[PDB]
Amino acid sequence: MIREERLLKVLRAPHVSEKASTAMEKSNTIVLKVAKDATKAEIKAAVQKLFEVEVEVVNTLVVKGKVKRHGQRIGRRSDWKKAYVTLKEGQNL
Amino acid sequence: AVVKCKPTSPGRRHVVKVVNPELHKGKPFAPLLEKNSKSGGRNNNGRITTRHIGGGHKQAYRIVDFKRNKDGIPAVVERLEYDPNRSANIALVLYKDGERRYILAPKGLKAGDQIQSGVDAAIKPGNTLPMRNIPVGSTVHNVEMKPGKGGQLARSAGTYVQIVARDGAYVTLRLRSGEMRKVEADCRATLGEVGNAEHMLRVLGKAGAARWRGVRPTVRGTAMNPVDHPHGGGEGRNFGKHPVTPWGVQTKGKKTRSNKRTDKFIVRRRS
Amino acid sequence: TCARCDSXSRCGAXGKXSGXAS
Amino acid sequence: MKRTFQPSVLKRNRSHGFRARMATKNGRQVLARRRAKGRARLTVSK
RNA sequence: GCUCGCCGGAAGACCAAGGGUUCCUGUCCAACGUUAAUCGGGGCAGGGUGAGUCGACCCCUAAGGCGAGGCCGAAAGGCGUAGUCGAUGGGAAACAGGUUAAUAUUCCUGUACUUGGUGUUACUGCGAAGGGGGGACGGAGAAGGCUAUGUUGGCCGGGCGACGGUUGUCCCGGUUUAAGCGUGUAGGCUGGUUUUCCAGGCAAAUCCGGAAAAUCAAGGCUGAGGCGUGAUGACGAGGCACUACGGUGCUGAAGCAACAAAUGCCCUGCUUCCAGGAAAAGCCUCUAAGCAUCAGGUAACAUCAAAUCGUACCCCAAACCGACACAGGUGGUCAGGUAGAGAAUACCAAGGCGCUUGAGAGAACUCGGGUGAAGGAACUAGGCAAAAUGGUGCCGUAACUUCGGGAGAAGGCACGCUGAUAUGUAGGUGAGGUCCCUCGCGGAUGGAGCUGAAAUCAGUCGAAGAUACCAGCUGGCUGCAACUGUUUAUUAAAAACACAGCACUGUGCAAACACGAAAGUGGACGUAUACGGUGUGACGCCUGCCCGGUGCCGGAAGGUUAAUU
RNA sequence: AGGACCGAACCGACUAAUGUUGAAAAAUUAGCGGAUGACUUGUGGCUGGGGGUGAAAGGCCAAUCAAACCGGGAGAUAGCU
Repeated sequence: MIREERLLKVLRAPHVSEKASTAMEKSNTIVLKVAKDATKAEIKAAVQKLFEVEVEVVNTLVVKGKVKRHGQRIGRRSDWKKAYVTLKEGQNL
Repeated sequence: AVVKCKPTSPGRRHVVKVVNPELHKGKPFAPLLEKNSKSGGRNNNGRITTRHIGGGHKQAYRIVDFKRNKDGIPAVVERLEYDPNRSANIALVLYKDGERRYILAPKGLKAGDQIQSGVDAAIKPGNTLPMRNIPVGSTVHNVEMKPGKGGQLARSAGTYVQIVARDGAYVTLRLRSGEMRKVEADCRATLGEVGNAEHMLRVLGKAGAARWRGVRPTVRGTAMNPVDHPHGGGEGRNFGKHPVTPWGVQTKGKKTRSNKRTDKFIVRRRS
Repeated sequence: TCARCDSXSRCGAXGKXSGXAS
Repeated sequence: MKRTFQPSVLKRNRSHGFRARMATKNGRQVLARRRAKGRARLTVSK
């Protein structure tokens, strides 16, 4: 479930989107942006081996890319993957 | 026997049903059933090769013993059952080693009768023995054509084959059609008429009774256009041809037997 | 387009309907 | 009224999709022509 | 914001399909919106879709597809065995409350459940792709038991009325609570248990089946709902301080019964009928090869794991299919009150809308309707269209008939409200109390309370009591077609096509015939009481004469006659 | 019990009127036929062009059918306009 190069390739970005803050101060849930193929075990192992915190559970969803246009050309943003990582009781972030 | 229907509606006025109260009023014998899906008259090219077939009620196949391999082991009939796959009834019989089998039900057979196959069985209806061990002049059914193949002649609801002579390794058979036919004498056959002799007495009464047997409507050729049938068009009812098939082969009188390898087997053709 | 509309022409106007798709 | 095109993704992909064209000589020739023409979409597939 | 209007078996709610950000928020009004636009399913930007239990993926198969080898075919290719795919079907498990602007059986609280891997105490015969059981199944009908749900009464909270009256036998609102766990009921299937043998289940088998003795009558499976716990909780009409008007931290009363009742559940049941009603796995059970104080299984508990994909929003629609923000089309589920037989219809509740141009005026004419003097089909191709009939109970009903029909023939009478029979009757449900008991989800006796048709008599109001909506015009002669059906999608629904019946003809099975260069497949896992073709068209009476022509069947004498030599 | 009777959903399309640069390239309104069956419907599947399928009208086979559509022969041919 674990090797350190993969764990450094799992996480991309802390997600700050005003449901993230409500989840942090209500449900003790940090909201992260992860790779498109990162499973729950790899996200949990990367959070424990990279943030030094301890994890209850990881829930994941896939966000579908939004279409933006210019003229006859229609472009599409990338799909990405959002994670809701619930910590046990204690935390740093 | 046959019972009229009282004409309480059109479509009951002409119905006559064959009632047999001794048939089994329950589910069939589940080890001897298989799946039997309809074709609609379609072959492996998906083409209609036989017309006027399709629809009808679901059916399960009853594996009926035609070979009668269980020689010497006695069998008692358990019960007579309805078979949707044929015009006759069938009989679940019980051999003395615990094996249950469906056979064709002959004429006077009911529950509790003793039947036995083999070379040295009795001579009573239900017993199967070769035709070199049968008195010449008796009515037989379920008659094989090759030794060991399985019975093929007189399987219908009330038919019988009468052995009329024996010569060499052959017996001569008066088939139900009117045809004298030489069969070998190692071929097994089963005594008595097969028992549903009032099956032809039913009149279906209505079109839906033919539709729930998988018989689609038949359009006459003279009701079609010239591109569709050789019996063409015309203003009003015109026929004006000689009557042929949809493929132009003359019907109403033209013989179609061309085999030439079974002419050594046919003493007299039918009439 | 395809609505027809005459008794019998290839394409006229006509409020009927078997002849007429331009 | 009831129209000509009643869409279905399973029937579309089983009738005109990539595995269906690749399954025979003539659908591979159709895909060959669609590559020779410069089409961005060989089949529909989505 | 307040009034009015419309839908309410939908124009409300949730999904599948399909779409693909249309969802929410801020901002903008050039273009799009058949008008204006500050608004928007439009432009710009940001945010939003959280699962061991839901669905997919997964195990298993149906129709059908591909198909190692194989068979066949100039080539390409076709068909098919073993297999391997293929849901529209079969297979493990979660509910209730809350919460976001936008997600919820996914997040939080409470209470759960299922299957694997591995660990510990014991009992030990374990083992599959094979054998067996089960899974596992039709239409229709009828009765019983319930429940969802509704009504009324009791209780709790609030109200004593903008205008006659309202402390009353008055008014308004609420009266909700799941899965799981235990109980195993109304019912339904079933005769259990031991021992001995066997030509059957490809081999075996303690299993299934068969046979024979011995013993016993309660044993097992299934099964709604009820009850208890779940729940010392949650929700809950209203109030405490606040406010950025939109509510949040907070407590929070009663939360009971009786009756009516499904098309839902028991019920894949029971009965009956012929037209005789999937498959395979999971599951249980038995052994072959293999191992037997080890491995493997079983009962209990701990511990880990249950991945990946979908989840926003529309979904009888302005988001799908129709070029449109198009009077069209589109499968499933939920299914309240009053009146009614009813999912009709009429008015309403929850909820959702007033259909993206209005303001006037009140000509001809067009459309959709209402009424109409006297006459009443005189109109017209033709009573086309309108008018008219219309409900339940009861009385009564011709010719003809295939004895079923005709028939709802025709024709007619009563019908509202109130009181009495009866402070609400017959009927339905069924408490308290007494007794019995294999002792509970029982049986008798019982009859309270609740609900409640139709009738008869009398009275009374109006022109009219089936008062609206809803809701047969009837009779007579006759042609064709027996009938129910089918048909020219988009000018023809018919006397046409079909049809049950009848007949003729072919077909002896490796069948005739059909599709196919062929292999092969259908016919058919059928076998002349069957099958294919052809014609006629229920039923009653019948079906006449002609074999010269053409076809077909039979015959072989003679003539004529090809390839070959 | 019944290809039973009446009648909603549902499946159709008999008559009229409207519409005919339509709201609609076949509908709307009002009446109408069937409505337990030879019924209807969802989902998947098979049949392919001289071929399919057809309770049969030359009907249907993607708004096209006395021989579909697309590409090619192809700049067919045209004593005709």
